[PDB]
Amino acid sequence: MPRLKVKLVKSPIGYPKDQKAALKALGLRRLQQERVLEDTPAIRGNVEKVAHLVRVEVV
Amino acid sequence: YRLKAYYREGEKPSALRRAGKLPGVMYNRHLNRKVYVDLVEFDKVFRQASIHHVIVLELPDGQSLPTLVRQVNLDKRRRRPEHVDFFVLSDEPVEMYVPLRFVGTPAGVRAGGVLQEIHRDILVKVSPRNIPEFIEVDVSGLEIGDSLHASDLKLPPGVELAVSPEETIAAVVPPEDV
Amino acid sequence: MLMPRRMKYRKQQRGRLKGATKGGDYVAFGDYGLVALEPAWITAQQIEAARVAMVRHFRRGGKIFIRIFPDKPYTKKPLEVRMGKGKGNVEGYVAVVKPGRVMFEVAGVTEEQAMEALRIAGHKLPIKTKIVRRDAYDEAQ
Amino acid sequence: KFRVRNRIKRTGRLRLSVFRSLKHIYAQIIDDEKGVTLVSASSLALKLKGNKTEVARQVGRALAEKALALGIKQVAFDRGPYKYHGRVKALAEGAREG
Amino acid sequence: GSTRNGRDSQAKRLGVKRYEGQVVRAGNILVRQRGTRFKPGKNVGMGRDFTLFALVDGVVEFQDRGRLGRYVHVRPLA
RNA sequence: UCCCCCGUGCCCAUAGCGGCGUGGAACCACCCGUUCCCAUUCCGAACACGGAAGUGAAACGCGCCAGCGCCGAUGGUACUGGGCGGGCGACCGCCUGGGAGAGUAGGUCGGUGCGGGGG
RNA sequence: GGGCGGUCGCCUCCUAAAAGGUAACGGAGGCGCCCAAAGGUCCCCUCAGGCGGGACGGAAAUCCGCCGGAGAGCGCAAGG
RNA sequence: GUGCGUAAUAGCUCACUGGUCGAGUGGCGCCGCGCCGAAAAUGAUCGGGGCUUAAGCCCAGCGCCGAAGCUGCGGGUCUG
RNA sequence: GGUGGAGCCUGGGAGUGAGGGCGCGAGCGAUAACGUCCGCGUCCGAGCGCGGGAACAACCGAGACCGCCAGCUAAGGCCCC
Ligand SMILES: [Mg+2]
Ligand SMILES: [Mg+2]
Ligand SMILES: [Mg+2]
Ligand SMILES: [Mg+2]
Ligand SMILES: [Mg+2]
Ligand SMILES: [Mg+2]
Ligand SMILES: [Mg+2]
Ligand SMILES: [Mg+2]
Ligand SMILES: [Mg+2]
Ligand SMILES: [Mg+2]
Ligand SMILES: [Mg+2]
Ligand SMILES: [Mg+2]
Ligand SMILES: [Mg+2]
Ligand SMILES: [Mg+2]
Ligand SMILES: [Mg+2]
Ligand SMILES: [Mg+2]
Ligand SMILES: [Mg+2]
Ligand SMILES: [Mg+2]
Ligand SMILES: [Mg+2]
Ligand SMILES: [Mg+2]
Ligand SMILES: [Mg+2]
Ligand SMILES: [Mg+2]
Ligand SMILES: [Mg+2]
Repeated sequence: MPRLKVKLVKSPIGYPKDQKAALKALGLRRLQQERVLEDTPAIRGNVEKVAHLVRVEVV
Repeated sequence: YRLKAYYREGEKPSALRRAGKLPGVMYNRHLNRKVYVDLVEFDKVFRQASIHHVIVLELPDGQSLPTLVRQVNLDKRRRRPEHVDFFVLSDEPVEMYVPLRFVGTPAGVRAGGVLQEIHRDILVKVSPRNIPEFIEVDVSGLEIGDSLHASDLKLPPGVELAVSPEETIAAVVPPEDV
Repeated sequence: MLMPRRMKYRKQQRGRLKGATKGGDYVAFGDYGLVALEPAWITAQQIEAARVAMVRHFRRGGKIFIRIFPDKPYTKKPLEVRMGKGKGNVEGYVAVVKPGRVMFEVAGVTEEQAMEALRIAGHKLPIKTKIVRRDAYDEAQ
Repeated sequence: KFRVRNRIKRTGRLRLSVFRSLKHIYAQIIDDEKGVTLVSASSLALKLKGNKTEVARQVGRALAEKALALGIKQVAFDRGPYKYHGRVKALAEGAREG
Repeated sequence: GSTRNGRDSQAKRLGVKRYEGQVVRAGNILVRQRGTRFKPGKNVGMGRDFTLFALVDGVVEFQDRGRLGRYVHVRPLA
């Protein structure tokens, strides 16, 4: 099963409540923060919404 | 007449139409195949090759498609075509709009109007063998008051007539005096 | 000038000027056309000043075609009046136009005279309005 | 385009349909929003009697005993094209009771 | 030179209050409507101001299909 | 295990409209009367009742005709969440998804349940 | 800005950004009522217009036939 | 009859063309950067000095500088 | 799916009810205002703590627990200050 890792490269300062309150769904809070993630379409659906703030790699 | 063709497989084509390659599609009864043609070839032949002429389309399968135009989408603040719908003709009396024109003295040339209502000569359906290139309409004496066309003397040679209406046709308008 | 004789309501809004054309690019009446390129308004004084500049220019032949109609009342308050207290009075009806819409269409005028006449009436308008001729770009099938 | 449509209300969800032709009558009992005819009794399909308004008593007893034979009691009655006059098909068994 | 007309009514605040796929009780208003945009189906009752409500409880369903108006169907659970 | 017709339905104009056929042994309609139960701001036209000698003209079903009407595909933009820029402004450009309304091809004059009658 | 003028409550449409709400001395209008029937139930009928006519008749009174599926009407402004 | 010139004349140049020459020549439709349009009140300037195959403008590429952001380490507090 | 200074219920306790800028959808204005009034979001207010934009709250990056003569970067630049 493919895993998922993102790195936050741009802060949600200047971005709406469905961005700053969308990074709380993943639990990352700062720049250069990364974590392994499941391949669920809910988390993917968050990833294409905050895709302009993080970089995406598949583990 | 004698225009090249290619294939499309669900591309970008807003990015493909930058170098003069506008997309297209052709059909007669089925096979809605997506193509793209060249803009200076299609524009250059499309200068004089109007709706009445059967524009034939070479294809990489070796077939020559007897197509025509359905619509040219104007770019509407750029005056350009986005997408041109081709129409292959098959063994069927297909619909044609032929740009007929007017010859002769319009209304006694000094006392002449404008005769501007061209309107692409509303509709004539035709078999693929009896399809015309030019049909002539004269304007022999048609002065300002009487002598209008009214599509009653609208019997073309052969195939076919106008199907339902007889109402849209050119007329004579007064000039603009000072 | 000219004005619509009947209205449902007297005053109305302004809105925006976005959108491409919403119809009015193919000529279909005359052999030439004065087509606009920038979004602005067309007052009835701009209609009259461009319409007189045709019939005074070319004579004895050529019917002029206008495809613009002012249905938008330009609302302006009187001078030296503070803000509020309702809308202003109606002075002249304006016509909203979009870029790439053909406004003025000459009829029965040749090339070297219609380029000149549309060039004279082009300076009466605050819009960059280029001149297009009768091409094969109709909407026929 | 004449129609009265007393069949449009349908508060009671189980009706007895009546058709009166100019020769004879026939009647059904329908179950609504399902489209299944449960029981019916038709003149000239069982050919009971010649006079058309004397049919209503024998088809009332016949459709009543076939309705109780099929075990349905709470029924209703339509009046689509026709007045409640002339033929009545009055009964005393089953919950129509008219 | 004054203001001719600057008053406006308070909104009565109509609208669809219970969409389909929602479990309801007996008595819930399915839609607050001005005119009868929705026609009663099974277990649906109208009132004075064309307001239709549920007669029983269950999963509600719309659009049995048209040609007479939009339909509301309070369907019971079995 | 099938065709025709009659009731009652679901699809909601691809079901209608207009024209051309066709059917009564078999239902249904038309018809002949009103004598009573019934009725009409007036009249058996529509409800109601005896029928049924004559009929399918009308209406009603089935079949045909695309023009009348309707439905209407692939592309192509308009538009727009979201992101990135330009213009002094009026307002535009790119990427990522989504994706119309007209118009064109084409389709249609029906599809499918339940219960009865006849062969 | 205050004064002068206008308004103070309720209803309808838009502004109002396709759930609801949403302002301005923003635009267009109404109300301080009325019906023993203009109410309930039951039973019949489908409107306004256009065409062909009439005995007066405005081109509108009343009558017949066809087309007309809701452009009439629903006490009162507007919406459904 | 292309423009003058004459009250009109006359006349000068011609649109059209013959050569001894000479290998390229005009009308356009887009497109990038430019020029004029562009004159206000204490001293002028893009931050300044300066900058022309750039120290501007368009498409690129490899590096570097660049925060109290993140990590390297130490210390304190709060919650679980 | 989502264990987060997330939510839900009760009780105690204040403050606020002059807001403003920016982008979009709008009205009035003149498609004028660093003009007035709404909505969708952000920021300032309360982050005049930091870097860039010469200087400047809302233009961009970034959310300052403290310390180090350590690195990597965001916006912006690499002729000299
Ligand atoms: Mg920011
Ligand atoms: Mg009917
Ligand atoms: Mg009725
Ligand atoms: Mg009836
Ligand atoms: Mg301006
Ligand atoms: Mg709303
Ligand atoms: Mg909204
Ligand atoms: Mg009533
Ligand atoms: Mg270089
Ligand atoms: Mg930190
Ligand atoms: Mg530490
Ligand atoms: Mg909190
Ligand atoms: Mg207050
Ligand atoms: Mg306040
Ligand atoms: Mg505010
Ligand atoms: Mg402000
Ligand atoms: Mg402003
Ligand atoms: Mg803050
Ligand atoms: Mg300071
Ligand atoms: Mg700074
Ligand atoms: Mg700050
Ligand atoms: Mg911190
Ligand atoms: Mg570095």
